[PDB]
Amino acid sequence: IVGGYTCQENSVPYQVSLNSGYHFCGGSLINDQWVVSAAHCYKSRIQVRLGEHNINVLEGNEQFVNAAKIIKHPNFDRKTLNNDIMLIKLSSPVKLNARVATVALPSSCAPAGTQCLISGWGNTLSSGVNEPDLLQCLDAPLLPQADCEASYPGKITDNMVCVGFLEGGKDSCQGDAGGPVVCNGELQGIVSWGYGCALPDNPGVYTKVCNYVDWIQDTIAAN
Amino acid sequence: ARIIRYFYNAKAGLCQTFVYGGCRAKRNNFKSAEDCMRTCGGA
Amino acid sequence: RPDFCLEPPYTGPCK
Ligand SMILES: [Ca+2]
Repeated sequence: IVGGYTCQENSVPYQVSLNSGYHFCGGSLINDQWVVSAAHCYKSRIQVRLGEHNINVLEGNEQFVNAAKIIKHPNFDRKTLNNDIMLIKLSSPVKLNARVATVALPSSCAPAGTQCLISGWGNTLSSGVNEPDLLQCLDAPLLPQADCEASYPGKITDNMVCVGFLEGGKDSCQGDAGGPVVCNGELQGIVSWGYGCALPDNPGVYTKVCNYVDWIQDTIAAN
Repeated sequence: ARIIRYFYNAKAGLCQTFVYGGCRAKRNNFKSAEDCMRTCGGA
Repeated sequence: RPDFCLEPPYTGPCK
């Protein structure tokens, strides 16, 4: 997250860190046994870390659970990034508490202008690299699809939504992928892609979760 | 994503690590220093 | 050596 702020410790209880030796992507806990992330975050072996604030310090609120099942959306395109969503079934149900909680799926698609909260441990710099120890937060609005299209000519599908600022300055960045975009208590987006970070005319592009509620629910029930 | 990969640094004359996002990789991107030097080491 | 070896490392669009 570039241009954000350090989240209040454990104030984003649904935020998880996907780890395979090091933190490499974010994710969101949707039920005590399932996490939703980005398909481009796929790895054959993934450890889910919940209740994290400082990913480099054992604070005492963490829960480490391995991914038993990793299911990418069947229509995920690794080039266009269309359908960039993935589900992870945990090897064991996590213990829910004030610091490890679930986030609700969308009741319907949120319109442009809706204010949301983006979070993650991704790079905090537009130029150069700085990997934060502490979870970063960013309040940003869902942008009109026309503006998203104008910023990314011919690259935006209805399964994508731009969130951020056309003037740049604040945005998600490498390492935030798979993380949450929560608006009014509902997971409306998943950190996916973009050109650079916090650059003018190139706000981040996110997977539009409201288009996948049926797939998510069907997949969980079948696995 | 934050994926650690290797690239050949021509100025340094050796392969170093960098952060690859996980998609649309160019060719100066390897999973190991050995594969990187084998391909780009010259000679 | 191959031309691509002389290009700067490319992070790409995935964030
Ligand atoms: Ca920790």
